[PDB]
Amino acid sequence: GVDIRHNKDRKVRRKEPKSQDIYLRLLVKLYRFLARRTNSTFNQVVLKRLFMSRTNRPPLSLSRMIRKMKLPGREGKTAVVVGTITDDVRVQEVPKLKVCALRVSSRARSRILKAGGKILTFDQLALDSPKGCGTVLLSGPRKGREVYRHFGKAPGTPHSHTKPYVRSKGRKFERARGRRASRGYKN
Amino acid sequence: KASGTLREYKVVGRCLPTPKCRTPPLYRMRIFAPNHVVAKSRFWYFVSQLKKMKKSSGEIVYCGQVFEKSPLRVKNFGIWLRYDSRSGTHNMYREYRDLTTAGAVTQCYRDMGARHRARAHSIQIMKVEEIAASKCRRPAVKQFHDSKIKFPLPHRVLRRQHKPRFTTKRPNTFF
Amino acid sequence: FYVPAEPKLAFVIRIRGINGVSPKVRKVLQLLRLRQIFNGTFVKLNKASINMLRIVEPYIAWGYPNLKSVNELIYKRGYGKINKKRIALTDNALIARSLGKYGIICMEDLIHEIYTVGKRFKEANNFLWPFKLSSPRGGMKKKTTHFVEGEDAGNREDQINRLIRRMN
Amino acid sequence: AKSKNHTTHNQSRKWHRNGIKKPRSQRYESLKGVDPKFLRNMRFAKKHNKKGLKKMQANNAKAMAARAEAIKALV
Amino acid sequence: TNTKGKRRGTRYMFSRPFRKHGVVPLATYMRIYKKGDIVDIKGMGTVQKGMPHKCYHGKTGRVYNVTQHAVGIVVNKQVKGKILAKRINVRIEHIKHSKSRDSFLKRVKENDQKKKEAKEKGTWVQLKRQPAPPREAHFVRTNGKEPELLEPIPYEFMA
RNA sequence: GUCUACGGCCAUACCACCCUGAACGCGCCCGAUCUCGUCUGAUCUCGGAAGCUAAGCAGGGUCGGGCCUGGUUAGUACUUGGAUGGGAGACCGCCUGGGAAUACCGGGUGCUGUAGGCUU
RNA sequence: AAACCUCCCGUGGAGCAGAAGGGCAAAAGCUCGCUUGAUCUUGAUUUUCAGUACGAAUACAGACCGUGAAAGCGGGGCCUCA
RNA sequence: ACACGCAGUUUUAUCCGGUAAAGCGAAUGAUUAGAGGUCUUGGGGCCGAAACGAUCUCAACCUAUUCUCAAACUUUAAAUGGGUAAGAAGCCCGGCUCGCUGGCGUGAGCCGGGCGUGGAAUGGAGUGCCUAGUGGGCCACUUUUGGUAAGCAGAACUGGCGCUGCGGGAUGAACCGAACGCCGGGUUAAGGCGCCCGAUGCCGACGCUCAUCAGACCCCAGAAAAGGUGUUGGUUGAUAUAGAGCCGAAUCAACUAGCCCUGAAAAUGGAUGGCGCUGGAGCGUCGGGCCCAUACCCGGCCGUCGCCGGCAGUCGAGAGUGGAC
Repeated sequence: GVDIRHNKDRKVRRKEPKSQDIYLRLLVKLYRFLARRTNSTFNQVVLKRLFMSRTNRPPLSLSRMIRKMKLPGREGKTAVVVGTITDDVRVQEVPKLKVCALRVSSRARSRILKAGGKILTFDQLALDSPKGCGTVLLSGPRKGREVYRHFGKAPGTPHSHTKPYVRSKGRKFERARGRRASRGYKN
Repeated sequence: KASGTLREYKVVGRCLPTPKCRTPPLYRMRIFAPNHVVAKSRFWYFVSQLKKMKKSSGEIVYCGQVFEKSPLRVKNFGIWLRYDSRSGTHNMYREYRDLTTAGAVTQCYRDMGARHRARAHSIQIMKVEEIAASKCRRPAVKQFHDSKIKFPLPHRVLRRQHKPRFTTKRPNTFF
Repeated sequence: FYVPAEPKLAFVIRIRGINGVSPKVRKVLQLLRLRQIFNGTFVKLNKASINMLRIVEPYIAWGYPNLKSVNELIYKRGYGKINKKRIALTDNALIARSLGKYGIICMEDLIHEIYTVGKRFKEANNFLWPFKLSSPRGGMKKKTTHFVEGEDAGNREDQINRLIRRMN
Repeated sequence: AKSKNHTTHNQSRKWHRNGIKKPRSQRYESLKGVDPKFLRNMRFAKKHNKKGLKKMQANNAKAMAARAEAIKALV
Repeated sequence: TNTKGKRRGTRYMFSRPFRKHGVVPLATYMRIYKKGDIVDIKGMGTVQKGMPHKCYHGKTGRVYNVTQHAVGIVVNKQVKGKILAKRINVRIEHIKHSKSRDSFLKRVKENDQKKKEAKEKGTWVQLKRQPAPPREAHFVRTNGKEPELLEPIPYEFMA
């Protein structure tokens, strides 16, 4: 006879990756041991990000990684990205880097190796710095997907700039009553 | 308000001091209640009814039980009552014969409940006074004022009926 | 006359269940850590505490606990909240680890801080898990009415010790 | 075949099931709903804040030197 | 069903009190308001332009915009599912300064004074407010005169 | 002590009658050429300083009306919460907290900001 | 008893178009003199709200104006419906 | 060994209201009755040719009173309740920008520096998407609309049934207690303890009650006004040895409150649940003792949630060092 609301007693956070691939599970075991032994929170963050789904770890662009490493203070530090590193074609000068990532695109890998940089996997990063010392943790833009453009306040509402679900943009598919001031109203 | 074997309590209390009135007067009451908590509650009720004083706006300086001065002496207690019936309220004066004032008050409560179906919350006691053999108006208590008292126990209805339930001898009621 | 000081702390026990409870009464009961029936908790007395107890007066029976009552409650049914877990106070190490920053290192220090309300009474009482008292042996007078009118609810300052003896 | 017209019996319980909250207060609130002349003046001030940056930097350096002298005198 | 009129049910709200009709006092006109000022809204029947809605009467909000002779104020309004902070434009006569924040500001100044003081002395002073404590047990002196006995008054039919 | 100009709070300031105002000041008051507007210099405007506290105004008084603030009304009416309380009901009583308003009886009859005068 | 003129009292007990409520006394009423802010154009907000429209309304801003000596007021009707 | 924020809560200060209540000797409307008024006029009348000359009267009005009212009245005016503030997103300085505003000044925005537990108690919080079913409700304390009333229709807060089992009310939607994993022991709530049926098989306490229609426990299943010297208490008022011819000590009257009775009549035979109960097994105030539900305490087992959970193979229990040289 106790009044406790069991509505949110079960936490929905992930515990193991849903992927059935074996290399990711081996990395999960390694970082589980590292997080439960070492006092560093870097291992815990890396394990949590490894648990995340594909959409929750967007790819990181080479230009974004370059601009994040160019910040003063993180000189000679290894970049740790749980997603994938993708080449950026609109950048010419690429300094040498120390990048740790699950995957790297072929073009980005060629660019980094030609620039004189070094690319490491997560097991190599664990062997080098078990507690993640001298590491810069980076991630891609979470809201970069076009899916989030359709989220938020619904269209046809004042002060809303949400992209509606339209079969094909055009003159006679929208921008009519509800959007034109000359036809009914607008928001 | 419930009732049991009631006890008399002297309760002195006063409203909390104020900048305008540094020394408020103290008020004393005699409350017949089973315990000190209900005694203080009844004291606050009567004080609120009589004067402009509330429990939050006042404090009980001292609540203490009053013991009977002559427990071994038989006395006549006259009690003035003001109770609420189904109709409008009425005033009554009753007389009882007992050894203690608290016992007399308890007997008065029981008699009121038995004869008028009056509840303790509806019963308000004003004054209980010990009186001599004279000044008694109730024949029920006057009949016991006799030096050479003499009466038998005519029909001695036996008890222990469920002590051995089946017996050869029928019981006896004359002794 | 000598008017004794108003007690600094009081013991409150929920006497009725969770079925058919007003929203405000339920909110105050769950703020006083009184969720299950027959649960006791020490609450220090002030204006706000007295007003809350007045609000949940029909649903609780409360009074002024005695030193023996505090000793028995802390010893026999004393549980501490460590890592959000109810753990029995079987040794002073748990109390030292939890309330070491407050000068409380043993059951005696905890009892002293609970009884003589000090600076860290809040921390001591929050560390103390609410006491899951058993049903009152010998029965009750009346659950649904106030103590003054023959019931058990309300303020029973001194008789709360008898209630603790019958329940603990 | 008449039906019930209007009632709000369970509405409070429905509202409080999710625990209705006060609006999220955030610092640096929006400037929507401010008079256009004031908005223009604030925009001009923000645009021209870059003017006289060296004067502010020199004044800050002088203040830092004064604070250093004061703390050296204190110690 | 009821009508959705703007001034429906405001027979007594938007009405001046007794013997206070006529010309509006000029102190309300000549008192200033800044941004972020806590202000309680009270409609006035004399002035109709810029009159706030009946739902905002008595509600208190902060000022975010100040026009020539009106104030933009954000107030919290609860509508059946949630509380929304919405901005309304209210003329000067329907607006008053709130002293609730001033009471807190005075205490803040006192705390600053009492922290500047008693710091070189080393004696830590209690800054936090405290609820009503026990009544600090004391003695009551019954100097000579005994407490007055109170006898309940017997009932008598008056009416 | 007090007056004028501009005010703040808008009767403790209002209303009726009676008494007193030394000086400045506020006004009554004398005329219509000029400025001004009316049927009428009645109002307003203008040009004045022979008379006056007659009036306005200021101060005081009325066992004054009113107004403001207190006691009484009254812990009364009412009211949050409670009961397997009473009653056929109408309604009422009790516990727990808050707490009114008439009649009736007392006190008072404007404070104050800026600038400029008189009693030097 | 009710035509016109004069004096006094007169808190509004009249009037403000309408139904009612609120509001107003050197006005928001009556009479005068000038006028068409009942003009044009972006936005923001309020009332039923789902916080969507329509209708109505509120503070602004950018131009042309009206009036008054000026402060100011006015982008329809003193406000709540048309 | 190291906490920011949030809340059907309260407290401290600040505002909001016009409902209960109260008033109409205060505004509006209704309304009774007397005193002073040719106030003012007018009708019937009588003494008068008439006359405000005397006499009242009825008509609307006044001057001080008086009786009763208002959901669409109010000078007043609660209880409950509704917004706020209780600090780092705050204060104190120094300097810049402004096509805005101004005599100097404001006001806003920019940068640099100094100051931390800001009332009580409890909680870990915030955020984004896919989203089934529902859009016939009903009952109960309190307030309240129409109706004579309705197990009627329609509203406000809260709680229930719906979606809910369990103990009690014999029976049972909504009542009281109390909410559910499978068990052992103990104790209770609401209710009860003559038998059905677990427990008063107490040497229970004090009083009332005779019914040829007794009475027997919230919702609830049934009664009214008026009466009774039937009986048990209370209030008030008189007279009685100066006697209420004889007997001889207490007596009479008006109210009022308890139990019982008349009032009290429906149809298959009939229901305090039945038997039955009257030194109660009825009624009112109450004592101990006892009986027990899936309710509370201890323990065993199953599953769910949480542990910034532990174990890849190591020292170590308020941990507050180890090890060269």
